[PDB]
Amino acid sequence: GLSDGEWQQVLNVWGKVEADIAGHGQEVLIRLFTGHPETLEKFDKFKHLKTEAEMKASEDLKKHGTVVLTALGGILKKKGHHEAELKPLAQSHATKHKIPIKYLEFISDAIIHVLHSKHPGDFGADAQGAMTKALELFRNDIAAKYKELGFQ
Ligand code: HEM
Repeated sequence: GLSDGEWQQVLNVWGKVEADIAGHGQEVLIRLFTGHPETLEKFDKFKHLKTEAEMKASEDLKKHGTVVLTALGGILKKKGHHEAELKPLAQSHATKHKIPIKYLEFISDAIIHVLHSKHPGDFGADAQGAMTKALELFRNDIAAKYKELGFQ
């Protein structure tokens, strides 16, 4: 549960991502795959990537980065009212992709890392707080649907 002030910060920060959604999306996925290599194994179409240079050179990875952040952005712009948007993602990730909630924690922190990396000194304490809460909300609502499905 975020305040309107906090949602304001979230969407303000998001304007940064929207100026270059492919570049952010790319770096988030790279941060995830290199921080936590077991995550790479869940992608049959990226599992071939061995090196970060290959990751950096992958237009399909950038493409998927765009799909992911486009989805996340759509969800964030709902300011918490994202049941319709979130339900199919929870379902596909639990039932088809089999993504444990731990990996959603991983990519949450990765987003935080990328924002600091791409905008050093421009991602303030208040901004980090709001973004972090927003990603926790996202994660928590997915976790509820995972529990429903009995998915571990
Ligand atoms: C902010 C978090 C995330 C968002 C918004 C997101 C969104 C999406 C979307 C929109 C798709 C394509 C449609 C679909 O299959 O539902 C997708 C596919 C997929 N996602 Fe996620 N995702 C997130 C996190 C993750 C994480 C953390 C993992 C694994 C570590 C993951 C693994 C996958 C895989 C394996 C696919 C299918 C890829 C393919 O074969 O095309 N996702 N995701």
